[PDB]
Amino acid sequence: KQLSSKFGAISSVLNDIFSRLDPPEAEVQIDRLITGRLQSLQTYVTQQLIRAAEIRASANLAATKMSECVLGQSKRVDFCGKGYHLMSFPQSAPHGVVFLHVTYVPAQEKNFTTAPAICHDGKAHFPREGVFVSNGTHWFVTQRNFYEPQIITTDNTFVSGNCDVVIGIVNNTVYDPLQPELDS
Amino acid sequence: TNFTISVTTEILPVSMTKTSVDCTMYICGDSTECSNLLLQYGSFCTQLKRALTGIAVEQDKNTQEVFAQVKQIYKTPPIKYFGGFNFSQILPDPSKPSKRSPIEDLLFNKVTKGLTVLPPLLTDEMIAQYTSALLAGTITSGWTFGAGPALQIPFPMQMAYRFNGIGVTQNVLYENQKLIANQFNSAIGKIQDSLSSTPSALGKLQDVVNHNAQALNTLVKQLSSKFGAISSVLNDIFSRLDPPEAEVQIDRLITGRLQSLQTYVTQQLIRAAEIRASANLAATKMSECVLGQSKRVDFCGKGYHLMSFPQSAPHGVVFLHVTYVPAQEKNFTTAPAICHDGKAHFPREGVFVSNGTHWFVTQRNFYEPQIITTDNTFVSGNCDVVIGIVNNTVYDPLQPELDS
Amino acid sequence: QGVNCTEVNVFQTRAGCLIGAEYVNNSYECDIPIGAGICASYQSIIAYTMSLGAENSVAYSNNSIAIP
Ligand SMILES: *[C@@H]1O[C@H](CO)[C@@H](O[C@@H]2O[C@H](CO)[C@@H](O)[C@H](O)[C@H]2NC(C)=O)[C@H](O)[C@H]1NC(C)=O
Ligand SMILES: *[C@@H]1O[C@H](CO)[C@@H](O[C@@H]2O[C@H](CO)[C@@H](O)[C@H](O)[C@H]2NC(C)=O)[C@H](O)[C@H]1NC(C)=O
Ligand SMILES: *[C@@H]1O[C@H](CO)[C@@H](O[C@@H]2O[C@H](CO)[C@@H](O)[C@H](O)[C@H]2NC(C)=O)[C@H](O)[C@H]1NC(C)=O
Ligand SMILES: *[C@@H]1O[C@H](CO)[C@@H](O[C@@H]2O[C@H](CO)[C@@H](O)[C@H](O)[C@H]2NC(C)=O)[C@H](O)[C@H]1NC(C)=O
Ligand SMILES: *[C@@H]1O[C@H](CO)[C@@H](O[C@@H]2O[C@H](CO)[C@@H](O)[C@H](O)[C@H]2NC(C)=O)[C@H](O)[C@H]1NC(C)=O
Ligand SMILES: *[C@@H]1O[C@H](CO)[C@@H](O[C@@H]2O[C@H](CO)[C@@H](O)[C@H](O)[C@H]2NC(C)=O)[C@H](O)[C@H]1NC(C)=O
Ligand SMILES: *[C@@H]1O[C@H](CO)[C@@H](O)[C@H](O)[C@H]1NC(C)=O
Ligand SMILES: *[C@@H]1O[C@H](CO)[C@@H](O)[C@H](O)[C@H]1NC(C)=O
Ligand SMILES: *[C@@H]1O[C@H](CO)[C@@H](O)[C@H](O)[C@H]1NC(C)=O
Ligand SMILES: *[C@@H]1O[C@H](CO)[C@@H](O)[C@H](O)[C@H]1NC(C)=O
Ligand SMILES: *[C@@H]1O[C@H](CO)[C@@H](O)[C@H](O)[C@H]1NC(C)=O
Repeated sequence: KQLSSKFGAISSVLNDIFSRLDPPEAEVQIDRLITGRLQSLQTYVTQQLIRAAEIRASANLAATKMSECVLGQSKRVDFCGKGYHLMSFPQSAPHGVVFLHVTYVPAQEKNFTTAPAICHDGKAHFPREGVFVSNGTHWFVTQRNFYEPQIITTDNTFVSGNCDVVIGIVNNTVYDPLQPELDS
Repeated sequence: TNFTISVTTEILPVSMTKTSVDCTMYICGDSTECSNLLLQYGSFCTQLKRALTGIAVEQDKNTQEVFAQVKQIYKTPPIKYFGGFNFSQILPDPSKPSKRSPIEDLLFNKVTKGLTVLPPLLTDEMIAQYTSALLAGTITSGWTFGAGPALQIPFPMQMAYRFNGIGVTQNVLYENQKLIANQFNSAIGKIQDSLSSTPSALGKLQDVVNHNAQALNTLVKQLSSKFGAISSVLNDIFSRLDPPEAEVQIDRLITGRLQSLQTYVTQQLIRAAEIRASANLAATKMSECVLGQSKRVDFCGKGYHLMSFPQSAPHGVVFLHVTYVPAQEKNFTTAPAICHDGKAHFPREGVFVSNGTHWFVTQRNFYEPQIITTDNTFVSGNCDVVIGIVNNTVYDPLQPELDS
Repeated sequence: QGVNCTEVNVFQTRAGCLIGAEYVNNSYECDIPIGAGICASYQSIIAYTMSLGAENSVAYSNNSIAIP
């Protein structure tokens, strides 16, 4: 639509200008018209360059996302999906790409009584990967994302020092799986 | 043999000042004939108005993306006890009417025609509320508030989990909890004093503000340019010369002003793209450093990253990265494997360590010797394949059980 | 925007003065931005401060944990 701009000339058409005004004097008007058209073209070119740079950055972001959480796992939280990420499915899109992220979302939480460690026989016991939880009268170790109570034993816990330097420790016995074999 | 809890600052710009420019008022002013002559130029003013509105909504979208990371506004408990840890400098102060933290107040104080400066969609009060909600979520609920429902977790076990995230057991944290809390408080005080005493720490935001103000001043001063004409005022050429020459002079002034405004628009678009990239980086850091722990090196500060604090800033965001820095190293003799009864023993998670006489196993990031047993070691092959194996016995905790 | 309507259902904001909208004390998730905290919507046309979200206060304690 910018082609039909006067740009300070008598008309947007140039053949009529050349017919009604002689090219010696119409050269200035034609030069003004073509330099206005060239300025509009340069503005369009600069806008296209800026848009192309932005879309290239977006495409690089999409390529990195497909490198991380499509061809493998992704440990970056809130990078390519809300919540814990499992996988994604790339599908074709018009002049673009779309992602179908499969995410892991926990639900239905419950209250439990926690403890930093367990003091048994004067020695503090720390979980290998879980956390000591209590439902009111018994102690259990559970995963950090799912509820799965288990008896505290020596296989999933390790001993490091005594149980007085730490703060918040409680008293609970630790079942030894090795004992009943040689008890009999 | 020792660690150091170091807190480092990271300032990243978020958004620039949204501006709107009127083409007719800036170029021609109050001249109707000038407006009639400009109306034949096409839709340059419409194009630039569309570009400026796109820039403004881009800034608003960047602010929404970097600040509204959650939909639930969390509140700190009235009992602000977290096992000896102090967070008074980052929590909002009820004494101040602005509900801003002393650190936030310090960062706010340290930062100082046809054109209208549009105010941002999000004010500083709701930005401060967003930062307070993020702090409450990352302190009381841990990192799980950004991945669904918020789960309550006390601070010592959250710090133990964060230490486990960089391969450090919780025993050293629970044996030196008071020392860790005192070091954290000292680091917070030191970084607050450094932010108060260093005017050059706010270089990026001040540079952005100065660039925007200087661009506005240059666009204002471009009206005084004669652009090769007799006068720089349209009134003088309208009331002092014949219309056949006054039309040419008016055309020269309007094309010079249009070129200047096009250059200003191009500079604004380039700066907006740079601010877009910076805001995307800041949003990534907020999603990784604040909403969780990142195993990436140097993404969330120097050294191993534990956690971070998001703080509001004028036209920017300030991060307080909590880092893990080892110190006080000691020379120790090592060996790839231990030979015992013709079997090669390899560590499960650590490395074999020797002080000269005995051999132990310890973690990679901390010194914690332990007796080399079969629980923390696994056997694989014999001893004539590995290179550098030494001779030592492997204790069996099962052996005294049936020895008696 | 940028001027006061006293020298032009009238409401005054920091961004400017708007006519044709009624101020509502309720906080809703807005759709049409205005500026300076105010964010109008259609229900008639109303203007109000935009809502950040539902207010929540987790019961924090030093001996309580939550496991899904
Ligand atoms: C906490 O959980 C444990 C195990 O799930 C409960 O122990 C069992 O409780 C059931 C009924 O509540 C009894 O029939 C079993 O005999 C119990 N097991 C043992 C080994 O005694 C315990 O009751 C739960 N406590 C609370 C307060 O809910
Ligand atoms: C856990 O058990 C220890 C050892 O029995 C308790 O420590 C004793 O506590 C009593 C009074 O609480 C003192 O009179 C003893 O001198 C303590 N003995 C030792 C060796 O420290 C401890 O109180 C118990 N904790 C709980 C929560 O029951
Ligand atoms: C690790 O370093 C910290 C500080 O760098 C040491 O803590 C100091 O301990 C001495 C003696 O106990 C005290 O006089 C200092 O006041 C402590 N400093 C601080 C800042 O609390 C700690 O002792 C070191 N660890 C070891 C094993 O030596
Ligand atoms: C946490 O830090 C704040 C800020 O430094 C401490 O408040 C200071 O307390 C001392 C007395 O202990 C006063 O002399 C200072 O004037 C206080 N600072 C300010 C800014 O008012 C606070 O004591 C620290 N500890 C706790 C548990 O909050
Ligand atoms: C290497 O560390 C071991 C473990 O601490 C040291 O063995 C102990 O050394 C002390 C200091 O003389 C003795 O009191 C203990 O009886 C030793 N323990 C055993 C089981 O013998 C050992 O001395 C250290 N070696 C060097 C060169 O520092
Ligand atoms: C560690 O012990 C092994 C076994 O006792 C040593 O290997 C012996 O080395 C001698 C010569 O050095 C040979 O004659 C034997 O045949 C080897 N025995 C076996 C079973 O291979 C080894 O030298 C010892 N390492 C050190 C450093 O003393
Ligand atoms: C846990 O208890 C607190 C207060 O006792 C309560 O606010 C919260 O809703 C409880 N959560 C669950 C899952 O029962
Ligand atoms: C929890 O905090 C309260 C109040 O600060 C305190 O009385 C109690 O001893 C704390 N519990 C533990 C296990 O430290
Ligand atoms: C370890 O030994 C080397 C050379 O013997 C020495 O340069 C270095 O300082 C020592 N490291 C420590 C911590 O003493
Ligand atoms: C260590 O290096 C020295 C010199 O390069 C060499 O003599 C020695 O055999 C090496 N030891 C091992 C275990 O590679
Ligand atoms: C309202 O008008 C008065 C006087 O005309 C002016 O001083 C004041 O700044 C105006 N209010 C706003 C919010 O601009």
